[PDB]
Amino acid sequence: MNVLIPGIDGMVSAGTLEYTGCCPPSFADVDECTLATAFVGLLPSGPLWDRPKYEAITTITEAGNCAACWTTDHCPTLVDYAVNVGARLASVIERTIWPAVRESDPFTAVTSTADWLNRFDWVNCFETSCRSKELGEKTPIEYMTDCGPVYVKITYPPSLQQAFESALIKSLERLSMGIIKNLAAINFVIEPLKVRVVPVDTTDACENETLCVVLEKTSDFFDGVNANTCGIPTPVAAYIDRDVMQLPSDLDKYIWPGHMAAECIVRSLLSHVSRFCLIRTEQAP
Amino acid sequence: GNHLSVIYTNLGSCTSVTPEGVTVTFAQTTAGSVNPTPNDYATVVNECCFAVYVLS
Amino acid sequence: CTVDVADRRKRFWTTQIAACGTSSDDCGDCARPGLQLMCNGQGQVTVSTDNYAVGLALNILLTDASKADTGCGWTPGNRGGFWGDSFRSDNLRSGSKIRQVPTRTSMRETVSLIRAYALDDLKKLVTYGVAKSVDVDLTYRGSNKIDMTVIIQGVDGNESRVGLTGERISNAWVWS
Amino acid sequence: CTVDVADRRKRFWTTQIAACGTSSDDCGDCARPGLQLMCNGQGQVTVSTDNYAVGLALNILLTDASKADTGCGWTPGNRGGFWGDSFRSDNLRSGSKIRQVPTRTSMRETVSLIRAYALDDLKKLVTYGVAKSVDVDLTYRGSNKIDMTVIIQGVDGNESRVGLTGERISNAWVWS
Amino acid sequence: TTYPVLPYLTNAAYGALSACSTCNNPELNIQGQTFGLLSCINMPESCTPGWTFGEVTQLQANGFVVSGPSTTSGQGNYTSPYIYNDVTNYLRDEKNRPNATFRDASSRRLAA
Amino acid sequence: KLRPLQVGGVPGCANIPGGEDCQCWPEWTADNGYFFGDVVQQGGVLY
Repeated sequence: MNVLIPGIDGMVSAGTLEYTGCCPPSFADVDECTLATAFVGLLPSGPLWDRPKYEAITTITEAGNCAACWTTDHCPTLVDYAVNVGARLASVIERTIWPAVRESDPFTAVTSTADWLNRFDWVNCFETSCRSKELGEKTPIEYMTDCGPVYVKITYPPSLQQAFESALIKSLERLSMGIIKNLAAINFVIEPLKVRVVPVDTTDACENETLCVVLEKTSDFFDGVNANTCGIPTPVAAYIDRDVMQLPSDLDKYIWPGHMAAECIVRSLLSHVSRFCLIRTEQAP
Repeated sequence: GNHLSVIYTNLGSCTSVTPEGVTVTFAQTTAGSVNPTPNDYATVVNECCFAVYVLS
Repeated sequence: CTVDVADRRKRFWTTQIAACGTSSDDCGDCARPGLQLMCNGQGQVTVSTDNYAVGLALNILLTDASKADTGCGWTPGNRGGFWGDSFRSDNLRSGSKIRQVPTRTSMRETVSLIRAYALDDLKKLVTYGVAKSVDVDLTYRGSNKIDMTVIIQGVDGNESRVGLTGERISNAWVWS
Repeated sequence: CTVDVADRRKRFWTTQIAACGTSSDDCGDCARPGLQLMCNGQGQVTVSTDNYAVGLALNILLTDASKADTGCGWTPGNRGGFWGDSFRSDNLRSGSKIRQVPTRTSMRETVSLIRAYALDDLKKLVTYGVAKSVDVDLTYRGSNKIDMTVIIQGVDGNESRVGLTGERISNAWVWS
Repeated sequence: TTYPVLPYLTNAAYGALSACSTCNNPELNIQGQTFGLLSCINMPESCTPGWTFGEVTQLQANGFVVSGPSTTSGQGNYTSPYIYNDVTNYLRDEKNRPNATFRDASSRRLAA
Repeated sequence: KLRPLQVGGVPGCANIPGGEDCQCWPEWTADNGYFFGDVVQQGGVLY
């Protein structure tokens, strides 16, 4: 007994450590108001700085920007300049350090997903005219013409493409860690794409030709990405209606990018096997 | 008992450690009541000279 | 070219006496110094930049310097001074210590002590190169009242006198 | 981690005043110090470790130190001290010598001698780094009676004062 | 009105410091960041500073002790209160004559 | 980073970041009368 959760090595068992206590305060903590008022502590002390440092009130305007509250008895000094410097500092931290630390990790990147794809050298199998014939007779995005199929480059909506690229990057980062090619590790790798590989056969195979596997959707929603530092990634749908995007009629009714990327990855993983189909099924939400 | 009305929680902000989807609400349902009025210092301490009397 | 005779050096904001108005408290009227905002024809306020030497003298008198090491100690946050003194190169401290006199009876001795402290602190005006002969005239004993008129001797922005004993102050562009 | 601050150093047993109770002898009531055994909820007694500085001061005052060389000499076994002092590296002696005063007339002089001896001995409390300002106030002449009030200035386990003339002693973890 | 700490706790800390520091020094004024610091009280700071400065002076005048935070640490950010004006609640004499003899709480111990 | 919470209030020290809704084409209410060319919003659809 133990209850095992999937891992980069099959089904390991997991656990939890004790709360240690030390974890530097992170981005989420910094606020213009909590450290605009803090910077007033950097000034000297004396009869010139005592009152002004005591009367330092701070308020929030519309667009953040914790400012000082100039009640109708103010006394212009340097204390308000210190409030200003602290507020700035929080602003430049939130616009300069929080990005470029959020973008250095494939599991938190938001605005640099296409760059991460260029790093991972990800090529699509369905988008090239010289595609392999074993990839199907007509892929969901190819429409038919007298002289063969024709692929159509799709321009997915910005939010959907952001979520799809983020999921692809997570799965490519997990795959680059060198999995063993069983079914549990493969499914764990391609899990962010919300697709699972499930065999068709029941009887011990190993004596029959065609050991095929179907792809099955595990959800109708990519887990998105939050640019903010406090919240929850907003989910987006993972599919496209063909008629809404105004695409040619021969294509499938619903086009799933995650399914095509997962099919590419698994057909590349199990290439050395000599006998293996992959029966794709049209899945309506 | 009527001198606790500024509880300092950590639930409605974006500190790095925050259960998302929980909120707190304060009330003061009942309230204080009658207090002792001893007025017997002469008997309890009469020639028992002290330096500082702290009243709580 | 010939236009040259005017320094391109400017002056930053200057603290000013009675910038924020007096404060009556039935013992008298104080000054409550601060920064003076000068308005324009069409909005556009701007901080004033006049009386540079008096500005430094107010910055010096009205800021506590570091306390002296005692066996008693000081609270970590009460020992006066400015951390910015860790970066200056002239090897000096910032502030004054008139409010750190070891009070004693016979107020004549207290007057002499406050004279010594005020003069030692205001000599930093000459050391910085902003005045030349700053001097105080602290004279009274009363009950506790004391008058401490201060003179800040200055120069002009063009050397108009030849054959002086000293050497032109290094910052005679503030006009002292 | 952030809940770090707790010196992992512990304290061993300490001798305590009146641990073994007073001993009336019709001249007064002395203390008879020893080791205090603390009980628990369920058996399991344990020696207490409170009041470290006073324990060291007792171990110093109530242990005879090596006597001085005389012309007649001492019995091989009465010359005071502790052989364990042959192994410490601080080059000091263990014990006190107030019981070795060369008694004389004019008990004021014996008072001064006992003061000198007790202060010389109890300076080792500051020397080892357990106190900072030990001092005695031995003041009486009576017939023979004498009071010898002893003060042992201590500190706390967290430096809460800045800008001291001296230094945090060495062993401020015993709480002094 | 919006004090975070229970009041009798800080009252006891002030009284204990006053009783325990001025034993043989009966002139020491218990006020200031060193001699009048209540180390056993820890507050998180607040966006508004409790007593406004006008009310602080108002209370100073009417023989009231006022405690404030020592360091300016910013919102949240635990701090420690200290005492201004260690004074008694004495402002008029017996014959209604404004006085300042027994104003300082040290003057009272000195008289004793 | 603790924030206050008074008795009747809501956590976070006293300040409200506003709202600014700014609706436009009104919602259909049966009580009010409409003329030719007027606009209503019902079920998120403009009529």
